[PDB]
Amino acid sequence: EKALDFRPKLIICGGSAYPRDWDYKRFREIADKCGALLLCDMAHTSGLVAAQEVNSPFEYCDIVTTTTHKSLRGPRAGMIFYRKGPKPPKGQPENAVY
Amino acid sequence: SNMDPVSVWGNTPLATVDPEIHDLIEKEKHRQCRGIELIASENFTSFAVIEALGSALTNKYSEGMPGNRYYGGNEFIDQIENLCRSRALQAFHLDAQSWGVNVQPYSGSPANFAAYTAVLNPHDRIMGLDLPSGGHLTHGYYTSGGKKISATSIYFESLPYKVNSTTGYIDYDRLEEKALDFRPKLIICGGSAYPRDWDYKRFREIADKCGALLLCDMAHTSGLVAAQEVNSPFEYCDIVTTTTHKSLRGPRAGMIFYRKGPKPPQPENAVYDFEDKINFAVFPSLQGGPHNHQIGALAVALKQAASPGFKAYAKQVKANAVALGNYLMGKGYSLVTGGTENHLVLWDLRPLGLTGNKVEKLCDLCNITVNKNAVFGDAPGGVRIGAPAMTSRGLVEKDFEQIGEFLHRAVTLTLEIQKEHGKLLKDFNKGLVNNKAIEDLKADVEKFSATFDMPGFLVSEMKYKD
Amino acid sequence: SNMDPVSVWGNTPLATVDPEIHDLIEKEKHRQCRGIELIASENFTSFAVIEALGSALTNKYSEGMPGNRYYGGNEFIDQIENLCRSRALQAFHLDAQSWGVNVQPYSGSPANFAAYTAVLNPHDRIMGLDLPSGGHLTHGYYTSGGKKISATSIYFESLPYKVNSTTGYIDYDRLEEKALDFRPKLIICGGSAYPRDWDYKRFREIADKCGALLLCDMAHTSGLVAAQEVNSPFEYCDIVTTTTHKSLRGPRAGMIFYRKGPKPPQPENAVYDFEDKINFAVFPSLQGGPHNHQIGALAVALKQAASPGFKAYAKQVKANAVALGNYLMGKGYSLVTGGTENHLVLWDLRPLGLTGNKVEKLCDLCNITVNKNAVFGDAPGGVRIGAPAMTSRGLVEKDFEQIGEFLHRAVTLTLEIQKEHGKLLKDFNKGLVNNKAIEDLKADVEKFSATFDMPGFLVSEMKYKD
Amino acid sequence: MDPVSVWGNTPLATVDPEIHDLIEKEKHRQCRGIELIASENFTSFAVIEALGSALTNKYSEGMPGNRYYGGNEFI
Ligand SMILES: Cc1ncc(COP(=O)(O)O)c(CNCC(=O)O)c1O
Ligand SMILES: Cc1ncc(COP(=O)(O)O)c(CNCC(=O)O)c1O
Repeated sequence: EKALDFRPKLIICGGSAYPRDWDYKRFREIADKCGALLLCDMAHTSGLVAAQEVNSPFEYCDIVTTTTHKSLRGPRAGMIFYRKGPKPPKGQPENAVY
Repeated sequence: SNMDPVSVWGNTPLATVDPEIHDLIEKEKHRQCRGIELIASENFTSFAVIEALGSALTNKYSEGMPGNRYYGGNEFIDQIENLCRSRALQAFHLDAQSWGVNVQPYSGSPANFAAYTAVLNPHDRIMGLDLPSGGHLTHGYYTSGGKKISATSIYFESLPYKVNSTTGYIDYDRLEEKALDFRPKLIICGGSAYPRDWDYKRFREIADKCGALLLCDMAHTSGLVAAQEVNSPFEYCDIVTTTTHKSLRGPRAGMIFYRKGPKPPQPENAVYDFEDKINFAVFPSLQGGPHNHQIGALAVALKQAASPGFKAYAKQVKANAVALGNYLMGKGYSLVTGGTENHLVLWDLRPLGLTGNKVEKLCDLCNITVNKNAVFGDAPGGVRIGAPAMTSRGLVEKDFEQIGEFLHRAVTLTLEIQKEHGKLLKDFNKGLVNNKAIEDLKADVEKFSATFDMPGFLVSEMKYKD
Repeated sequence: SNMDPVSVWGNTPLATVDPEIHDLIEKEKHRQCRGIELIASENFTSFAVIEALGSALTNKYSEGMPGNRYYGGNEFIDQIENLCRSRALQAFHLDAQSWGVNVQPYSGSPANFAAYTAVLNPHDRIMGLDLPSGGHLTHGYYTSGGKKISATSIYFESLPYKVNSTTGYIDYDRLEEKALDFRPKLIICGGSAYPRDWDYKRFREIADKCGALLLCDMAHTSGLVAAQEVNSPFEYCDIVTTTTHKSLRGPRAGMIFYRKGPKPPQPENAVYDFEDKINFAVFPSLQGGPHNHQIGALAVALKQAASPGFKAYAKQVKANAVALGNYLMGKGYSLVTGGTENHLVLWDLRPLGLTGNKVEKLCDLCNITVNKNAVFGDAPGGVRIGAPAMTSRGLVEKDFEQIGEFLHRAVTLTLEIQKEHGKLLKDFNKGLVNNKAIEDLKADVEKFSATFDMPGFLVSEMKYKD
Repeated sequence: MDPVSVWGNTPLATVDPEIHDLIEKEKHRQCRGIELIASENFTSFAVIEALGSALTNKYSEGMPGNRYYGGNEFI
């Protein structure tokens, strides 16, 4: 409801103190309905994501950002993952690419 | 090789200088007294207003405020503007120690945008009534696709609030919740197709809780406000904007009212700082020279609005809208909120399976002018209908019931044409060509309208009398 | 308890409805024909324009474009607007396949701001002529202290360009250098106190080199442009805005011209995309309903401007400005650029040790209306003087030399009063009370002005004939 | 759901033309004939207005002051 009212260009999912997994499919559904990009900040659960122990944001998000020093157990740094190549089928022109 | 003499180019009447524009105006004068004018933002103003509007006042440049002008020749312009300002305050029963007014806005949309410029920075947050809920373009409008339509939404960050989906009244609780989330610097109240009064007290409570300025755009009901026939926004709002041509029955112009003096209990004995910001926003920020013929005509309209006849006019407008609304409901038509507390009715046509487009088109052909209008959760689904213009021609309740019957016939015809030719506009249009029933209704409308008086010009002197 | 009858409130003349505003207008009509009106942005328009301005056209709401309106009743409004648009194109000798025009702007400042809204995003960069170099507020203005005054500088990022400090002409080379540094999306040309013609060809070269749109605001000289008496901005500019009340001699209104069709050699057969953006910026982005009485009056003014008499008027305006300028220089007065190529002269008073404030004040008291005006490297140091208004009353070169002599007497008096009472305004004012010489000059001015004809009303019918 | 006014505030003549017609015919029978039934009378319009009124919407079991539930201030 707030997304359809506010019309964000970008919806962020992921958090710092949320003890449950995320329904990225529903986030994708909401983002598609309102016309937004969808970004996951998986900083906290990046290690669990890499180990395939929580839902993967990559299946539904356009961009995935993370730190490297929390559950990923690396140095202090950041990474930005982004989709490349042809866009999946969507009022979208054929041959559309990321 | 020589200039035309002043008498040839400058003193000759319009009928001779420009027969083609003179003819077109006479045709428009005839259209105005031979149809039923139900556009809720229209009115028929007085001859005295039109005489001041069309006067030498158009020749004078006078940038600035009276007493603080950028150049001279303003001895009389200053008195006319000072008179307009003082009559504005009197017509709305305002103490000059508590309220000031700027009467230079060219129209209502410039008035609103100058108010925003005065008290907001670019990209500051604003909320106003959503357009499908009865709000106005200048209160903010962007599409589902994110296209920013209103300049309000281009230069500020707007978020609409809506009516309650069950009742059609403002949803005050959802507005409070949204204002606390969004944190607007400015909340706008008033609208263009809302048929109920406003709880300005509750708007002030929401604005105080979230830290917002509160502005009312009373353009549509300004005449009812001046006559004290609806709630007064001045009791609770920091700023009040308005047009002057709708229910106020004046020229096309705008005004900005603003509070002065002590603020309610912030530092002690803190005072409002609107006056200088608002005057400066109008000039030199946004406008150039005032349109002094509009200001003089507006001063006339504000004198007329302060009269006992105008108080009776405003009562009659309300009574006419109610009488028309009740007539339509009696025929099984659906009104938004099931009635009206002001000058308009909002007629939801979706229960009939009709669009606003078809009903507006069909009785435009019968000389009945309404406007298709969005309705909640909408190809507009309704039509908006106003009483101010026909009330100004002298009509009363039973005349507005006859207007109800003409509308009942028109929508009956619309249903028949849609049933026989189809719902696509291309197909629906087939039923509009050489339709005896349309011609019949148009003839009935024109005979009805011709019986009434007409302000602003003499029907006895007009070129097209047939 | 009853409404006033339509004849009482709605058909009674202004003289009876509002004697106080009627009296003030008659006094302003008298001031207009008993003084010397040298405000360069003023004119005296025709009775035919005033009759259309003051007409039933004020009653019609018509949001949208003709043929694409939001509601009905617009059969005749559409023809009047379509006629206005076509006459606008004809008066400026424009091919309709290459140029379109929007005639709804309320005034020149709304016209400019709508043009910016059409083609720029918020905070896009703009350059226009600096105010002390003769530019206009709407072209951008912020103070030394950084305060953003113009709405152009509030909502966009403006940077001024200046005249050459030696010659007073536009410094085209420094503008090119600045445009390449600042990289504006929009460069504005035209101004309000620049006394020379514009090299639009060079502006197009600078705009092409830096990638900018090019817009001319021809408000002041529009009438000279239509008469082909100055360079045409249309040869080189993407967009042309204007007011219609200054040298064009029309109502107070604005217009936006824009290119259509193929662009000059970018993709092949690429075309201009201004029309839809400009129409949409005017409505629904910024304005509400058009002021249809202004549009009809403007259509009249555009017919009059297309006449051989108007071409002769525009020549005479130029000849009158030159004759006045030459008279003043002969008395040892300093003009900016040492002359004029258009309708105004800019008189630099600093060599005399005088301010614009004193000279404007003193001959306002003698019924001579000028405006103090900033001059390069400035308490404005000069006065601006225009020929359009008095030329419209029929004056020719030797009448403008008499006007020169009245100004020579006024500035002589100003010097004497400043010498005898002092330079501080408080002290200078002491010499303005019961000054026989001022009274004498005022009497001479009034006898001079009373001999000339007056457009727009009949001096034979006015209330104050003495 | 219909809009309230469409079903709830429209007149009998259009909601139910057959019943409206039958009542109109019975009103006509009542004043074109000689009604000599000793147990019949013609009551007043004032009585009929109170009879067809919002009072029909109120349940008020029990007695004034001694009711089974609330809302009976005016009943
Ligand atoms: C060049 C120019 N452009 C636009 C405007 C604005 O016109 P409006 O007042 O209609 O908004 C002016 C007014 N200039 C007034 C003067 O120079 O005296 C102007 O000089
Ligand atoms: C509430 C409101 N505010 C401002 C305006 C703008 O007025 P101008 O056209 O003078 O700019 C309108 C116009 N509303 C037109 C209508 O509802 O039909 C309005 O309805």
